[PDB]
Amino acid sequence: TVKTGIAIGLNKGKKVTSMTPAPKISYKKGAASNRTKFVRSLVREIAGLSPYERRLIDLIRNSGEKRARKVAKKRLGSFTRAKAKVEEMNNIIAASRRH
Amino acid sequence: QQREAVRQLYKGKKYQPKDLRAKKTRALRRALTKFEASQVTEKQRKKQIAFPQRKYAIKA
Amino acid sequence: GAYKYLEELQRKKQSDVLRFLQRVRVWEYRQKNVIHRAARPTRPDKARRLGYKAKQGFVIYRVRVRRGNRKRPVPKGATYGKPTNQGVNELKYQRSLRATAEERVGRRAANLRVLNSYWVNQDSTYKYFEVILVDPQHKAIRRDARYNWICDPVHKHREARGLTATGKKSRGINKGHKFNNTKAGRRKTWKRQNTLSLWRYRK
Amino acid sequence: LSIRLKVPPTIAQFQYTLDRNTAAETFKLFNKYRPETAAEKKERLTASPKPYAVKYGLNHVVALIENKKAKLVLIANDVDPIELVVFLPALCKKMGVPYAIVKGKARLGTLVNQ
RNA sequence: UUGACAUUGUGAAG
RNA sequence: GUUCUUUGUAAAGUGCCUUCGAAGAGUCGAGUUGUUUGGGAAUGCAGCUCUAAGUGGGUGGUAAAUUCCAUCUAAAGCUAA
RNA sequence: UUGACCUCAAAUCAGGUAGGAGUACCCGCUGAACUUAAGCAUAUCAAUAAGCGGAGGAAAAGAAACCAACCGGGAUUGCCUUAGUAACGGCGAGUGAAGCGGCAAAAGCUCAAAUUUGAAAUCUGGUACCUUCGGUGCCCGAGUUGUAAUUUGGAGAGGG
Ligand SMILES: [Cl-]
Ligand SMILES: [Cl-]
Ligand SMILES: [Mg+2]
Ligand SMILES: [Mg+2]
Ligand SMILES: [Mg+2]
Ligand SMILES: [Mg+2]
Ligand SMILES: [Mg+2]
Ligand SMILES: [Mg+2]
Ligand SMILES: [Mg+2]
Ligand SMILES: [Mg+2]
Ligand SMILES: [Mg+2]
Ligand SMILES: [Mg+2]
Ligand SMILES: [Mg+2]
Ligand SMILES: [Mg+2]
Ligand SMILES: [Mg+2]
Ligand SMILES: [Mg+2]
Ligand SMILES: [Mg+2]
Ligand SMILES: [Mg+2]
Ligand SMILES: [Mg+2]
Repeated sequence: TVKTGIAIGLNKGKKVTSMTPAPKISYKKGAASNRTKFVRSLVREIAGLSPYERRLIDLIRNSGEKRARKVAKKRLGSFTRAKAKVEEMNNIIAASRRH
Repeated sequence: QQREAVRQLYKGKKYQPKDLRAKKTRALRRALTKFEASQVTEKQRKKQIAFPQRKYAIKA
Repeated sequence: GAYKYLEELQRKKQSDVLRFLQRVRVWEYRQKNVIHRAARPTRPDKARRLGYKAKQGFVIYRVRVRRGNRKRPVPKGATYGKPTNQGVNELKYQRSLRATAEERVGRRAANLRVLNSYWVNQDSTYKYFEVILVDPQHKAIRRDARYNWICDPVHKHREARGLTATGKKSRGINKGHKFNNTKAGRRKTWKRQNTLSLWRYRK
Repeated sequence: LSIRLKVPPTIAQFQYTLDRNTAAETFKLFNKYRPETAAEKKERLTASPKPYAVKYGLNHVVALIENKKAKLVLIANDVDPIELVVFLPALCKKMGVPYAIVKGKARLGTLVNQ
């Protein structure tokens, strides 16, 4: 990550003696904690599953995980959120009846 | 004389007739008192005592 | 404590348990008046994170507001203007239904100050809200350092001027290039950009 | 209305309450550990044995259950914001703390001077 | 005026 | 500047080891309709529909898939010139 | 029978509070047309006038879910500039910001989310007295469906 010392190119810019700033605690805002993991797991057992999550599980078993992502994209927003949701359903399927 | 006599009857008591109370203005009578406006939390008063504004000069 | 569990459970609004709870409660609210006093918060966890405290001087009110667009109130749909201003039906109010809820509660209890409000329920006709109110005259408030700022006369009818949390969102009061029109106030910014500035020695 | 509609199991579990016989025995044991009153608070303040008393408070009790320190938990069956108490049977079951759904939040308050 | 979605749950059959 | 009260087995700051480090939901975001902006595959605002996550989330002025990087920490609050 | 709890009422109950005026400047809502385009409908006039709601001596904004792509800057507001520029526009008539740079003024912060649990440690009111913008004692009440102390991401907390 050292600059070349010239005005153009991949690593353009002046070369200065580098320092490592101390990490900022605000950069860990979305980090799971032991207390938070316990509450979320307990709530899932109590509340159960959403109606759109029930039909996603059926599509995974009957029509594969590719069509599940297409439906999950529709109910949710971005396609990147559909990837995570389908992944969670697969873990639920593994721990529901497979094992 | 009559109004002065009534003031002795209500001396010290926390409630007085509205005609014997200070007039000022409507807004001034609704403002926070000196005691209420100066209230601070226990957290803030510890900071004020520990790190007050210091007096200093640029001499040497 | 238990507030953490309430926060997580409130997010599963289409679970079996919460679907049952919302059906019973929405019926109960519909049987009461449009505006009525609430004995206690329905969501104590939500109230705390909005500033509510369980002490004398804090009041909770529940209010029901009609849903949908704002039909333009013109006689027989006639606008008397150019075609670009001829629309009647598909027009939208610039303030949210949550803002309307706070304002009507504010007029009902004019001796109080609106602090915040939150969503509770909704049906096809109505949305339901609970509004948090603080009594500026009560001595438990005036003698409290963390809350006596509300007693300042500059905070009278915060909801009417859009100074609450929902009011500032509708005003577009946020930082960044996406809020250039409304960062410091839309009308204030427009005045600055449309003012001719002349100095004694002309530049 | 709440009886005409189907009730989910998480809420329906609160219709079962401890019967009159052992509930009386339960309150008989709990009445022997009443918290100190304000009157005898003054006497102690004006050097003391370790106290034994009933623990109360929703936040306080939940923390005790999560730390496996509670030996018996009594749960009221008539909390109008039912979300406050609905998760306790599962939390106690997960942590292995025995629990009983008892009838009357007013009766529980009587033994804690509330 | 017509269709779709929401309000919107419960049981059986073709 | 002087003077009366010791506040207090009170309060605050600073070194090193170890275990942890709770951070805001019909909300973010998405589609659509209307309005608005210099903001142009859509700047903000609002209605309706859908509705999240926790090494997450927002932004990085051309829509999309894949791989990186940078930068902050929303959905709660106060404050003189 | 008797005594609680919850919810909902009543009183010329004890103590308070809101309305109206003013409105130059300030925070929002609602909202035109004359006019310009040598006609005219998008556009323009204008996110203006009129209408409605709400404040103060200032208001509002404000301690980043910012700007940047640099050797990085560092709450907000205002002036000089950027700039009649990037961009928008029957791409016609017209419209039109922002980052950096100099300067004026400078100020920082706190709640929610943790068991005080070897002791609700908190608070309104009443009453008596007193050094009366308040203080102390005592008695009801509020409050565990959470009032204090302690900790707000720059951190910070429990032990040694
Ligand atoms: Cl477009
Ligand atoms: Cl808050
Ligand atoms: Mg940061
Ligand atoms: Mg408009
Ligand atoms: Mg274009
Ligand atoms: Mg584009
Ligand atoms: Mg403010
Ligand atoms: Mg009276
Ligand atoms: Mg304005
Ligand atoms: Mg013309
Ligand atoms: Mg002409
Ligand atoms: Mg003409
Ligand atoms: Mg006007
Ligand atoms: Mg005045
Ligand atoms: Mg000034
Ligand atoms: Mg102000
Ligand atoms: Mg910050
Ligand atoms: Mg700045
Ligand atoms: Mg314009």
